[PDB]
Order: sequence, then structure tokens, then C-alpha cells
Amino acid sequence: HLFNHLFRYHYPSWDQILQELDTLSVATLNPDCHVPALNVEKTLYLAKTIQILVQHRQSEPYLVPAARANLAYSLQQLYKLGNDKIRGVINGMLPLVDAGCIGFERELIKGLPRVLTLQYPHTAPCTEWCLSHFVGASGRLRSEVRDILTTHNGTCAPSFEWMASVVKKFFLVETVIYEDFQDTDFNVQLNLCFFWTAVVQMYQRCIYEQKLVHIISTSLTLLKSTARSFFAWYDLYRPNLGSAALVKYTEHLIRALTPDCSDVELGELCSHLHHCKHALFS
Repeated sequence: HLFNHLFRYHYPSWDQILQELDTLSVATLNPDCHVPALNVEKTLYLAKTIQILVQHRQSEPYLVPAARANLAYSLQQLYKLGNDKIRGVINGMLPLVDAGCIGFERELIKGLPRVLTLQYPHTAPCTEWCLSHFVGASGRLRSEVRDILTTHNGTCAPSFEWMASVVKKFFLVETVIYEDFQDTDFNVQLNLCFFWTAVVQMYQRCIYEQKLVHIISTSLTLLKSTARSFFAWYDLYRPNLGSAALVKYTEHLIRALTPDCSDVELGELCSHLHHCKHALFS
């Protein structure tokens, strides 16, 4: 479905945007306005898309803190259910995760496997790093976790509402016991710790790589090129769309768009583009 890719992925696929863009269709009275109306339809689609992406970038500084809060919670639950050598390792991780200190993600990398070994000393032996440390996880849970964390090699990254759908699968398992890892409530919290540790790494790179900034730029570049084709047609044929000043005003709004644009700007633009579309329908 349209725009559903944006709700599922905080960082969406540029190719997916291009593919949805080419599914758009318009139904005009006079077929000489079919292509101009399609360019408006595509400009409107990109305007609403960028509007969502800008809101994702507003929410981006809150992704890692939300992941840290969940990991801190599961660490506190493991602390309740733990001997003092497990509590000792947790005591070295929980303060860093809580405050977000610079080296917290690496202390999780080293500390969580040690907690796993101390709990199951006899049966204990990145996406694959996280999954290979899961204990007491069903085949369906492991497969869902992998598909969430697979970035398609930089191309995307899942939204936080999309993670919660998988988070609840960690809990709703209170029906069977693993002979090698019998402490079910320990397994749930430790698996969540490995899961959220991989989440943090995935988001931290998307932030460092400026994934959202780049896709907003390429979207804006295509928006202006698509919109220019419409105003080129308008200036050439001068049709009666209700007001020449409104068209020139709408063109000014697009020209004023910058990569640092606000969602207020784009929502305003969508409303005016919607009028040009209705006027092209006559």
C-alpha cells in the first residue's frame, strides 16, 4: 500500500519510492492535460513523502534513547533474577546504558555474553551476533528478528513502531521450556538485551551516515524537477486554473524549499498542489 513503507521504515528505500511513484495514475477530462496532471500527482506524492521524512528526522534524536530505556529496563529485570556475579557485570553496563555514555554499546557487546555464560555455564556457547546469542527463542521469533534487522545493506532501517510488533513476540512464549535453558523469564530479558543492542548499532550508523538527510535531498531534487515540468507546461499554454497568481505562488513555495525544510512548509504545499490537481480535472 502507498506510504505504508514510510510507517514501517524510519529510513525508507529510495528505489521503493521510485516504484510507488510510477504506479500513480490520473483521470482527466481533456487528454492534453493527462501528463501535466500526472506531474502534479507525482509532485504531490513527493511532497507528502518528504513531509513524513522530515518528521522522521525530527524524531531521529529520540530513537537511541528509547532503545536505551528498553535495554535498561531488561537489565534491571535481570538484576532482580541474578546472583551477585551476574549483578557485578550488570553494574558495569547499566549506568552507561542509562546515561548514554560514549562507550556504552561496546560494554554491552562484552558484558552480555558474560551474563549468558554465568547463567548457563554448561550449555552456553551485528544481526548474526545477536541471533547466535539467543537462548530459548523459537524458530518464528528468530526469523522475525532477522528480517527486522536486515538493512538490505544500507538501503533502509525499520521504524520504532515496527520493532514493538516484534518485541511482544519475545514475551508471549510462556508455554514451553527449553531443556538446556530452563529459566524462561531470564531468557526473555536477556534476549531483549541482545535485540536492543543490535537495534542501537543499526540506528547509530543510520544517524552517522546521514541516511535521512540524503534521501530528503534526492526526494527534493526530484520534486523540483517534476514540478518544473508542470510549470513549463503552464507557462506555455496558460490554462485557466482559477488564478495565475495562485500558480505563481505555488511555484514560489516549491522554489523556496530547501533540504532543511519544515513539515509546516510541505503540508502547506500539499494543500495548494491539491488545488492545481482539481483544476486540471476541470
